[PDB]
Amino acid sequence: QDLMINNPLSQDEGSLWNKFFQDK
Amino acid sequence: MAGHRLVLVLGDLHIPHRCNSLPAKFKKLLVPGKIQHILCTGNLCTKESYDYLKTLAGDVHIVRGDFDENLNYPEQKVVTVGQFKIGLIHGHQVIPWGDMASLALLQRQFDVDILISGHTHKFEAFEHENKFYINPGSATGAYNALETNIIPSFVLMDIQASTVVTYVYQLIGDDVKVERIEYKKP
Repeated sequence: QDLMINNPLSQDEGSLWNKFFQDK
Repeated sequence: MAGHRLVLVLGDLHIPHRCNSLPAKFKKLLVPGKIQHILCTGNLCTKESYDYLKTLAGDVHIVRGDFDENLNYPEQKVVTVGQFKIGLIHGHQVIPWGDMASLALLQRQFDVDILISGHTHKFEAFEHENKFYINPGSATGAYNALETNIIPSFVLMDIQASTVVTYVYQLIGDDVKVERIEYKKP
């Protein structure tokens, strides 16, 4: 479980939060 | 990810007298349009840093640190975010610093689920007597009156329903390490 990817501020492409913010 | 509340928790910056800026790897994470609330433990110590926080979120809460120039900041605050009542104090009032019984009394007096404090420049995130205690550390790695080699850190709370997921960000040289701690209200 890589918390660099899985955190709400992640800048990683694979991040679900990152995906969430992208939608605007 | 809709219906979450993201709360930045940071403090003990000590800009500009001890440090000039947050670390670059932290500023890359701290971007506008993500965080809903900021709970700052104080020791900014000047308006420049306040203005910086306002760029990250509109809703900025600060309590008075021992070194803050702005004597209008309150000594302590209690806020409600989601299901959680959250207390905030800088923590120089607690002697010895971080003292558990002292903090647990503040928790009772404030009547809070989560107590946030600072001053030690050491991160904390732990459960005691079914309440949650946070210290974000110093976001700049500023020295304190006892300690010189401080790891920069800040915290982000992800609040949803009766759970808070607390993320701790630490700068180890110049690589970021993230930890996650979950708390569920009893």
